Amino acid sequence: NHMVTASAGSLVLPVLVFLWAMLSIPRPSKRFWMTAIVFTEIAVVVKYLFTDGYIKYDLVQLMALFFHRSQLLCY
Amino acid sequence: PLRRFFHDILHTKYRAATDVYALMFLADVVDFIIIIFGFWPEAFLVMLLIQFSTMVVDRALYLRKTVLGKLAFQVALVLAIHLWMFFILPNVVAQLWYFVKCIYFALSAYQIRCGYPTRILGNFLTKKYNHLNLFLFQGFRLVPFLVELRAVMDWVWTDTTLSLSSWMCVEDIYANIFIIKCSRETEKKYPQPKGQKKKKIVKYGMGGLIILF
Amino acid sequence: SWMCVEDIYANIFIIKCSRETEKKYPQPKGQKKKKIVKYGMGGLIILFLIAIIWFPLLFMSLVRSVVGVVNQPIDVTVTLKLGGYEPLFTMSAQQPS
Amino acid sequence: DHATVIHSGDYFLFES
Amino acid sequence: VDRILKLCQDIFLVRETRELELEEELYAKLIFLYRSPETMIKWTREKE
Amino acid sequence: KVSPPSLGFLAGYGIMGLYVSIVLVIGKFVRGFFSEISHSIMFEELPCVDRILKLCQDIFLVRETRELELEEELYAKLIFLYRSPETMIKWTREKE
Ligand SMILES: CCCCCCCC/C=C/CCCCCCCC(=O)O[C@@H](COC(=O)CCCCCCCCCCCCCCCCC)COP(=O)(O)OCCN
Ligand SMILES: CCCCCCCC/C=C/CCCCCCCC(=O)O[C@@H](COC(=O)CCCCCCCCCCCCCCCCC)COP(=O)(O)OCCN
Repeated sequence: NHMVTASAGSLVLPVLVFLWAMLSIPRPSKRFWMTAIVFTEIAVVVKYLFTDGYIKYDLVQLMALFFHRSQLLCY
Repeated sequence: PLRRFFHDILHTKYRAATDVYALMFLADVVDFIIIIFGFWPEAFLVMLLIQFSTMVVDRALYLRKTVLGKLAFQVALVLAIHLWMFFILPNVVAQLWYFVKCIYFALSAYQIRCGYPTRILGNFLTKKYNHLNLFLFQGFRLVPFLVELRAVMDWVWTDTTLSLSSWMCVEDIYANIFIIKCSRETEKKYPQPKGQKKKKIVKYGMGGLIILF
Repeated sequence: SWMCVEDIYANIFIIKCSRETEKKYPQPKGQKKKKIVKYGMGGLIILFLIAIIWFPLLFMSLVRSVVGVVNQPIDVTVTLKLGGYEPLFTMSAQQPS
Repeated sequence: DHATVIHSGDYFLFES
Repeated sequence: VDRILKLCQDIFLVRETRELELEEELYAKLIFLYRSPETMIKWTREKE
Repeated sequence: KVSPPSLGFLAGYGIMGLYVSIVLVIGKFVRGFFSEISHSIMFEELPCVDRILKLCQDIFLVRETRELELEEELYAKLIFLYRSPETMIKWTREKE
């Protein structure tokens, strides 16, 4: 997403991947995944309330993060 | 909570140790190449120096085995690159540079989470004595400056009783004993009968090229 | 042969000097070389290598940071000519114009 | 002394 | 060239475990093999 | 805008190629110091270089007093020390 959109909103999550998720000992906790879900939802709403290619990659993102949740809840 | 988080990464108990320097470095080489080849200038100049300087610091933390130092280097670099390349500096070239630097940050984090092993000293290509190894070793020697910089860097950071003259004489004996060992192996796996002329093809190939040059 | 006697002597002198210094200032057995010595010698060498690769390029690129000059016309000469004939109109708009 | 250990090898080490 | 590869790899093991007194004594063996051309024809012979 | 450079001799892709070539040459020069330094260990790691200093200084005394027959016989000793690697490990040993 940050390679395509290249904004300043889509910078928060890549930083947090490299410094909170990948450095967490057992597994990235609930709070990481919930933060990512909440942030991506916000950005969708904010950009909606303001181009013709704004919320396509963010739909994929949100749906991928909710897939993970389902696996990390079945095991 | 911040204190607690950090403690964990630095002093846990679930640390199966691994060595991913070889590869962390290959990503850095590939990056270097992208910057240089796709130079299309002060920007390129400064960035080239940056990449070079990160590589030097990386070697230091490997040879001195510090996990706290690697944590700090990661934090700094992640923030810095994500700011410089997304605010200051501004493109397929820069889009790649980023993907390849993202792979570096991932592999680095694996090392800060897994811990350094016990035996970190010893070349990567001098472990197996085949034919691929010989050709890669010899190729690495041809790149101008690599062999020398490795030697001096390893001296400064490893604890030794010898000087630099003597360090570099131990490293030369080893390079040449390796190359002889590789050739001795190939001639045991593929022997040649006693009194058998070298085949014409080999001769005409090698000789031919030289004459043409 | 003269020059082979003179070379043996030069190198035997240099070894002799170093053997002396290491008798006047001995070093204990099994003592790591001090970090300062290492960082000094090594540091310089590393720096030289960077300055034999990057610095040349940098200086050439510094030369390239220059300017261009506004060469405004001194005279703007304009003619209107019908066919082969003498120009109907000629004017030279100089500096003030 | 360091330099009397570095410079003290003989032919007996390279024995059997 | 096998017996020399063992000396070169033992200098490296000692550097790892920081037993620096044996780094000096093993450097002395490597330097006195390369200073006597005829002890290299004994150390580097095919032991068959 | 017109353009008049002062140091415009450093221009062109020929100058880029020149730079590369310089690096290569300097690279080979530096390799010199780090490459075959194991080939001269026999003549540069001598333990006690005192007995050779006496031969070298006696060739010089003989040249002064013009007794040139002994310059030849002392040159023969110096040349047969450097022609037998194992008589240099006897002459250059620490006599303690
Ligand atoms: C078993 C081999 C089969 C796998 C194939 C992958 C190897 C790829 C081909 C290798 C030969 C090509 C050399 C590329 C770099 C070496 C990678 C490697 O072998 O990986 C090496 C890294 O080499 C180095 O240590 C070099 C570090 C010093 C250089 C730092 C300053 C950089 C100087 C300028 C760099 C700019 C660009 C660099 C190269 C430019 C173009 C080549 C592994 O550290 P090592 O043996 O201590 O390890 C210890 C135990 N693992
Ligand atoms: C000196 C001023 C004269 C002007 C000429 C300018 C050229 C100076 C050096 C440029 C490099 C020219 C290469 C010469 C070719 C011989 C290589 C050599 O070691 O030749 C050496 C010197 O000679 C020797 O050491 C004798 C050994 C001969 C070994 C023959 C083959 C060894 C490696 C060849 C590769 C074999 C297969 C590898 C497969 C993959 C390789 C990618 C010159 O290299 P270099 O090392 O100091 O390279 C590093 C910086 N350029």
